[PDB]
Amino acid sequence: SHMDSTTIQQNKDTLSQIVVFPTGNYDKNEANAMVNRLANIDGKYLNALKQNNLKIKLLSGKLTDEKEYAYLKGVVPKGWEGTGKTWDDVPGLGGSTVALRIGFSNKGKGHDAINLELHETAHAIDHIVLNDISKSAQFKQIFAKEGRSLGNVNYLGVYPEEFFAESFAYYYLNQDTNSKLKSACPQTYSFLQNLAK
Ligand SMILES: [Zn+2]
Repeated sequence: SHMDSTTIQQNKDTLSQIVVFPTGNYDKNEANAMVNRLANIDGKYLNALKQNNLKIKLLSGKLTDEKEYAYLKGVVPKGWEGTGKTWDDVPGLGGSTVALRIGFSNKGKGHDAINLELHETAHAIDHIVLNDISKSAQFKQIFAKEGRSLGNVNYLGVYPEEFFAESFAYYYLNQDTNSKLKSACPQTYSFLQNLAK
């Protein structure tokens, strides 16, 4: 804990080669803050994303106003049936790509994650780096036991890919969320610790 500056330096170096900033207007300080939070992710994962030419696209407006996500206009996200909401209303996505609306990091800004950028980037790490580890037999057993223990039982507790992404965000956001994950989901915590060891 005496050389965190070096890990941040390396991870921000990596992120400067992954993050793409948008045309048009946004809060530059908040975009910088999002990158700073991403810099807590283990550098091995960040460098694996970089090798795969994954770009983390920060957006100045709605997700579906980007040409590459216009196919989601009017579409209801998985698990959002009955809400009257669509992807037009959702500030981030992760998987084969990552796209994130600047300013919408905190829980409740159109999404349910503890932190937008960490949750969405976790989806990309799951898919691109870890070969869909959230669907592995090992993770299935952990999810069967612990998958409701971050709440949102009808969403996180039903979709292992979402429980993986949310647990990853708790692990990496700050010391408080990291400790909360250890207490609530000890096997998931140990699983994530060992992946990065
Ligand atoms: Zn998600």
